[PDB]
Amino acid sequence: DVAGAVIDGAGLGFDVLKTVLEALGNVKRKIAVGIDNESGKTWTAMNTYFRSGTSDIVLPHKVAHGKALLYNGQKNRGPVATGVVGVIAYSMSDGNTLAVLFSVPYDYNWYSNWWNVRVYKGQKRADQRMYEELYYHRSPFRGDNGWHSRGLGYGLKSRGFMNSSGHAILEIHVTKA
Ligand SMILES: [Cl-]
Ligand SMILES: [N+]
Repeated sequence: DVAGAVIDGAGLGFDVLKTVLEALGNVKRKIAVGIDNESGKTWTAMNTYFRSGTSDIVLPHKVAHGKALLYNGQKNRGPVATGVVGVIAYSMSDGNTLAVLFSVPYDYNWYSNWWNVRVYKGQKRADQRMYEELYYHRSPFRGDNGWHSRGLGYGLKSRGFMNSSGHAILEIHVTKA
């Protein structure tokens, strides 16, 4: 139940994600991400792109059907008024790419949490262009303490939940449509 590990998919829940948050300690902005793979395919880590912030965790390399990966991120350490924003990319054994955006801002006077999930045709690494697509162009979900569902095409669908504060949990389930 640590970031960088995989757990049985059925075990994923907000308690495990709070555990992940608690392990990062006293930092101002941080995120715990759990993504439950119920897609019928194996996922292999590609990379994480950070627009800002960092993780000390390696993406779980192999995520079999029926497993959830756990991951985390935090703001850059130090007197920088910035949050943690980035895109995770996994390659799926059908030849496509699962991409996940998470965005936790510094200033909640003016900005809000967001996330997004998309499947890309072919093998595509996470990068600043992918961030811009996920954030500006592909209808991200607000981290509004609510669940959101969307078909992903490719026979899959996504259902996820993110809270609205600067200690963020993001729980996503990828299932057969
Ligand atoms: Cl915003
Ligand atoms: N601080």
